[PDB]
Amino acid sequence: KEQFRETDVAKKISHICFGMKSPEEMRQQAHIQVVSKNLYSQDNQHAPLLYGVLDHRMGTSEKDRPCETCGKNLADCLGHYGYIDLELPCFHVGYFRAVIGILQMICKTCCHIMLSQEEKKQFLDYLKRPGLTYLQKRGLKKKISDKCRKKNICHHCGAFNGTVKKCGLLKIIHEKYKTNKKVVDPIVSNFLQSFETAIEHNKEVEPLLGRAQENLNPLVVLNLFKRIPAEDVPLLLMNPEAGKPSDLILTRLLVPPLCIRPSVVSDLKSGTNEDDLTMKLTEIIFLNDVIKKHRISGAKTQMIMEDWDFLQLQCALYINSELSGIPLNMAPKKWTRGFVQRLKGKQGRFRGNLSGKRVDFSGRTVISPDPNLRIDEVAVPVHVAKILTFPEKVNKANINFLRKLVQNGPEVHPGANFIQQRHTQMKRFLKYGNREKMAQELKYGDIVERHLIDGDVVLFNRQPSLHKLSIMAHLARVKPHRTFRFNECVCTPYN
Amino acid sequence: LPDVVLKPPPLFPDTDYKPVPLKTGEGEEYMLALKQELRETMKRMPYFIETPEERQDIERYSKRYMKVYKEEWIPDWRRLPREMMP
Amino acid sequence: TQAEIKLCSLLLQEHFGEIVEKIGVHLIRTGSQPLRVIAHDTGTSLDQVKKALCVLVQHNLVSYQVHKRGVVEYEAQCSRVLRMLRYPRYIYTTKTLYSDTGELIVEELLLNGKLTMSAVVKKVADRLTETMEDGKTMDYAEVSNTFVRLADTHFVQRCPSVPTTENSDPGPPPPAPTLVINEKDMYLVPKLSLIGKGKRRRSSPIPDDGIYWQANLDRFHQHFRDQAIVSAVANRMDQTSSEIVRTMLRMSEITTSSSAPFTQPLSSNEIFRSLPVGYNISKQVLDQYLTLLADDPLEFVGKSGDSGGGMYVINLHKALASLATATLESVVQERFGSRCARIFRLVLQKKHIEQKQVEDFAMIPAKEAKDMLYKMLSENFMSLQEIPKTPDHAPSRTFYLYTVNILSAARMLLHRCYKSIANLIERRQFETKENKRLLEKSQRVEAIIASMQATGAEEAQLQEIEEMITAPERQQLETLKRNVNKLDASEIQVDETIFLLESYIECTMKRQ
Amino acid sequence: RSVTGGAWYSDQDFESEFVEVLNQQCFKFLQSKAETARESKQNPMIQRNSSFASSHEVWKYICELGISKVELSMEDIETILNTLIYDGKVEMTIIAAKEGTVGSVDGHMKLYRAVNPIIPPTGLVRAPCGLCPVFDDCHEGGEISPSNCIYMTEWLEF
Amino acid sequence: GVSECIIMGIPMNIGTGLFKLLHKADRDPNPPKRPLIFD
Amino acid sequence: TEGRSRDGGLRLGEMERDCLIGYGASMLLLERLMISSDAFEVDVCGQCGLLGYSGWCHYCKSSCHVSSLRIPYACKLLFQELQSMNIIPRLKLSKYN
RNA sequence: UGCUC
DNA sequence: TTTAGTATATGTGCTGCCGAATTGAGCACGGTGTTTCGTCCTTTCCACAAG
DNA sequence: CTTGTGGAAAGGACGAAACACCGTGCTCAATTCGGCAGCACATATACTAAA
Ligand SMILES: Nc1nc2c(ncn2[C@@H]2O[C@H](COP(=O)(O)OP(=O)(O)OP(=O)(O)O)[C@@H](O)[C@H]2O)c(=O)[nH]1
Ligand SMILES: Nc1ncnc2c1ncn2[C@@H]1O[C@H](COP(=O)(O)OP(=O)(O)OP(=O)(O)O)C[C@H]1O
Ligand code: SF4
Ligand SMILES: [Zn+2]
Ligand SMILES: [Zn+2]
Ligand SMILES: [Zn+2]
Repeated sequence: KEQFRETDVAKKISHICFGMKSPEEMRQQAHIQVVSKNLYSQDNQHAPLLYGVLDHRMGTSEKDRPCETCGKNLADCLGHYGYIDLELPCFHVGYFRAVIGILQMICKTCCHIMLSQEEKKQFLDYLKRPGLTYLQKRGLKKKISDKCRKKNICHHCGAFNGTVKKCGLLKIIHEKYKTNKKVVDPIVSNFLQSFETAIEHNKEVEPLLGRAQENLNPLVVLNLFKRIPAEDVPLLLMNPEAGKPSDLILTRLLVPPLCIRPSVVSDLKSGTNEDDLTMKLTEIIFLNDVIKKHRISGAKTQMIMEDWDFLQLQCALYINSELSGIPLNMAPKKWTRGFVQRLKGKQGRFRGNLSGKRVDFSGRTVISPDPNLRIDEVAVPVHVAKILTFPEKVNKANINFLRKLVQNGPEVHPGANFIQQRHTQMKRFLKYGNREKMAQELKYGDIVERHLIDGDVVLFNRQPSLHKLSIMAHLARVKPHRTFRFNECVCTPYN
Repeated sequence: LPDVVLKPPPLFPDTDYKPVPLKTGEGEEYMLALKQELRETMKRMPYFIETPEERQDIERYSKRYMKVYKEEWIPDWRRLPREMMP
Repeated sequence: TQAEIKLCSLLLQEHFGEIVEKIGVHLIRTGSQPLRVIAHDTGTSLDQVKKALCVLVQHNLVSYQVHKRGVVEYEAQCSRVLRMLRYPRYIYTTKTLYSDTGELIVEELLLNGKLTMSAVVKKVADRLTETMEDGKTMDYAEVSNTFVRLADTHFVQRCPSVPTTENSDPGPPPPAPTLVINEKDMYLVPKLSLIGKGKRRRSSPIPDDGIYWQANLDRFHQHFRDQAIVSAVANRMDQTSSEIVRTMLRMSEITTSSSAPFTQPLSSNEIFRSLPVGYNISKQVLDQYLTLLADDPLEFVGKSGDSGGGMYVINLHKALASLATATLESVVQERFGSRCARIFRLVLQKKHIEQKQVEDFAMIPAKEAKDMLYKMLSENFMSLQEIPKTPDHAPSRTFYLYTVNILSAARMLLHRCYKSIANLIERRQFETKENKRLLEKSQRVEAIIASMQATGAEEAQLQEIEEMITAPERQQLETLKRNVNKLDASEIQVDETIFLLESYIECTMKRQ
Repeated sequence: RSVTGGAWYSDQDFESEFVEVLNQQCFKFLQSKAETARESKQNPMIQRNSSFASSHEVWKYICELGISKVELSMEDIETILNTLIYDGKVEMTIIAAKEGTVGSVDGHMKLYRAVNPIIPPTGLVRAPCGLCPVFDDCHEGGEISPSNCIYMTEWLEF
Repeated sequence: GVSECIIMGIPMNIGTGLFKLLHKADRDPNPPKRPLIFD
Repeated sequence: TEGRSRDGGLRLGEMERDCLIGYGASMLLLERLMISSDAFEVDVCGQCGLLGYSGWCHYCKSSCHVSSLRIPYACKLLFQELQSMNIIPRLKLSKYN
């Protein structure tokens, strides 16, 4: 007849497992594909385009236009992500250092880690110990990277592995064909002589034949990471369940919901205020479209690589808008807010919205002396007392007091402002309707937002806090004036 | 400038090149038949260990009639270490 | 190696089961680990872990090694799990080169992994007694003859033999016997005088105990390489050169190992006297063939000496490189057309070349050659040199040269083949699962006939089988059958390309 | 000829059909020559020498055909044969010859012969997975899955 | 830690949240079990 | 909001949080920074650890392992932004007992 | 930016 | 064969070009918002020739 | 003094391109301070050569 399913469980988060998502997981998580670079339609309504940026299927940012995925308003909409496909892969600025580290760890020919069987067994035994901490993991990573950089030849395939370093910005160079002062090897000689046709057709290749090392573009790096044996992934100190080496090179971009990208419709002019992330995503889509157009029309390789580097730089700015190796000709004109900038800083999420955040049911007022009050008592004005309300639950003890408070109404100081019934959570304003009928129908368990009366514990603080005594819980006493008064003997703690 | 696209590209874009047909001959067909025979015969082999069924509802007189019987190979414990003896 | 792990998981699930394929994938992903930690990480009972390890080491898929404190660590061989897919090709080649007796011998060796000569010959006799009828019995004499003939040809090899416990450290038994390999008795068959006759499945102390045999996959790989080189040289020049190189490789098989840049040089006189008499060929004709093969721009053979008349040597690494280049150009042609293949061969012959030079040497109009070049770049078929004028590496002041790296391209193509076979196996399993209801229906309606075939077999049960609703579903059954057949054929044929790429990647490494 | 004109360019328009016809005719001629050399079976060296075709010979042959009105020089046919070589269908060899009916290169002569490919099409191309353009986005559980693949569906239906 | 407890919106382990409180309800641990007649 | 002209509320800065920690009032700090400021109820999937909506996980296309959870809205915004940065926080829920 | 403390 | 010289080989040790931090808040306000450079379409108004 | 058929111009959308007309072009560093990566470069160890 009816199936047993639990309504709600008191679930408590145990721990947060950080990791990475592969392009397939990004596609699976996303709901729609954003391919249109424009924001609104051509009509005068300026409605958001479909399958484009600012689409309402990825959440909502306006109180009037609800979400298309879930039929809820802005207050109840959590938001949905989208996935944008890139024509050419790009290095992840966040994991770029990790990419370089991995490339230095593994071979560039067979994709195996530069470690002997004995060293592999030693590291596996040292890592299998329980209670491995973050510091120990980083130390083991450092040691393994050092011991891998010590070697220069591969024990699995025998291919030579030179130094891998960073050149320019978001470009990696592997010195495979390094200059050998002693007797040169056959491989480097073959590589140098293979430029016969290039020198014949372009003499400028011969003087610049040197310094011609391997350039590990995102394509080759991704192809190498896709063929890394899973046995060596643990040796890279990267959790296999968290992510894979192929996930460091991003091929899809996760456009966030509209809850993170608030849009203000400024009807006073022919424009709207949008965040920087929207413009960055629009520019990325435009660059992808331009790259596709040049590929179809058969453009030159120089401008193709220029567009690829520009796309990489724009993606890096979208991730971290404050870099140092940005060329001057490629330097941004204005300043944009990236995710890194929104996270770090004094106004960031950690310091501005998690560690310290603004709250309601609070006030700020000037102070004045009043020695006629106890040290544990503080004076509150009637005006502020009528605004800061306290939710008292109707019980068998204070039933008549709450009845009288409701009968008084929001006008008289001793009273309440709103009533929340026990059965239904629909609040009722006491300024309208017959307050006597509401007082006569006060059931046990209801919530009454009573005014701040005498005896209520209230926190009193001075914004500049040096020690814990700068904020103390006192007993509130209502007074007809408009200032917070307290015993002057308590001035020394607050300073 | 590149034109704007209203709908996303198809999930499976069409290609004008088709896969080359498979090689034909008695050898390929014989290899296919032998691979099918191996698939059919290697599942019933004792080496193919199946998931041990559990949570029997009840015991019945027909148990002895429906009891699955199959010969079990005896591993050579001389070559195998001692940690794998039952 | 995620695609490799997926393929190994699929093969172990389709061949052995579920509780064992998990242990196999865990061993392949984590490598060597003791038994207790494996059982802890897997999350299953200890007896199941023991059974999985035993059934895996029986097929020579995993090995056990001793370490400090006498602990035993089990390491899986992903290469062997990949070669497992080549069993049909092994059976086909051993049936082509030998009789059905050797076919059944190799089949039993591959299905059981490790067995003694007596057991395998008994099984072969029991299975062949069903092939023939009329009371004819199968004797062990011819079976042992075929077994020793396969042995002396290095097709079947004795497994590592446990050393004698009494002579080697008599006393406390170690946790592991530490099996060692001996090259003296590697291909020496035991003298078994006992004979017998196979039974016809009526259903109504060991002299060779401890001597286990297995299939030498290295010999099969060498034979496949030889056949591929022979087919290539036959398609290139003629079948006469193919026969010549086949004879040369047959002569070189014994006097060479499985990995060497060059084989032992042969002289013209020995190749002439060893060639089959079926060809009316003289000494001067053989000399002309050898000297024109030595001048081939592909370098299949080489002179490498003048003593003893015509002294020549075969280039194996160069032949494998040529075969890999052929495979790569063929896949490029079949994936992007003939013009893209032309551009690919152009940029391959010319070690370094630019867009304008490619357009000048290929005679392909603009807006099309660059498109194919960028398409190949997006698929990792080639890498750019990007010789910079200044260390800034700015695109506007640098040259971009196209260059095809055969090693990286071959590795990428091998990964693509692995993932393709994985997807084909997944599709076959999906088609089998989604239609398992009709499969069981057909099995039941056909077992209605398979039962009481002769005893109490009335004719009134033949006109009611097709009366059911299975008749219109026979079309779907045939569609599923042909789809599975084609998928299996494709999986088997991709194995040839996988073997070519694996041999090319193996013969180019030093393992220093 | 480099900055303007050319035997292939006609009114600033590349003639793809012209080069295609040239390639087809040259390949047919070389294949017929190789077939005649194989059928002669007089001697392997003589067979290879007869299957060989010099640039001047094929050039005079094309001139005798007269497919187009524009005059085709010897180097033009040489470039056509080089493009054919890049197609993996013919083979060229440089032999030493002081002077003869060609007299193009000093002491060297290029001989072209039709040669069969090294190996037939591989097994990877015979599967839809090897020729898939969205092969990168393949995944077990997702929108693009081998179970609900359209390429393999049409390939098995065919 | 405390910072993560504050971020995730859960009571920190330090302070009043180090221990747990139990209710002194009228109960009977391990109540009598009804006997099984058929088994 | 921030300003009085904008009808903004007071800010419990980092120093106020430090004072409340020094006092040890865990429930008061929770009520201030979680309940009365940015309280919200999200839906988390116990299988993949991602955030769902209306008791449904679009990632796994299931709703049996989805459970409600109280959280500050700023923390959910941080999780979403990190998921946008490819830094996926996987939440492994469990019973409060 | 100006301030308030 | 052995002591002395040459080379390599890595280690280690001193710089110099990077990236990151710099009190808590409260309160007012004035600015300005992405655009803009050139081309085309449309609409309007007025140089003369006409009543 | 009213009028009109045809003409010019001015204003407002609109699309190619990239917020600077041309291609230049500067200054200052805001103060530590803990990483680092290069180079360099040193010293000794090992191996080859002369006696
Ligand atoms: N009148 C006024 N001037 C300001 C304000 N904020 C900044 N300024 C002026 O602008 C300069 C500093 O700019 P910032 O405060 O960094 O501007 P911003 O915070 O980047 O701008 P938003 O990110 O849009 O808030 C100072 O010299 C101030 O004089 C403000 O709220 N009102
Ligand atoms: N930048 C600030 N940070 C923290 N508190 C501040 C700041 N500016 C002012 N205050 C508050 O004001 C008080 C400073 O007053 P104080 O310096 O002690 O007297 P004063 O301003 O020197 O007066 P006299 O000049 O001595 O008459 C203490 C502090 O709580
Ligand atoms: S869509 Fe199907 S046929 Fe195509 S690559 Fe993916 S699994 Fe293979
Ligand atoms: Zn929504
Ligand atoms: Zn290697
Ligand atoms: Zn889920």
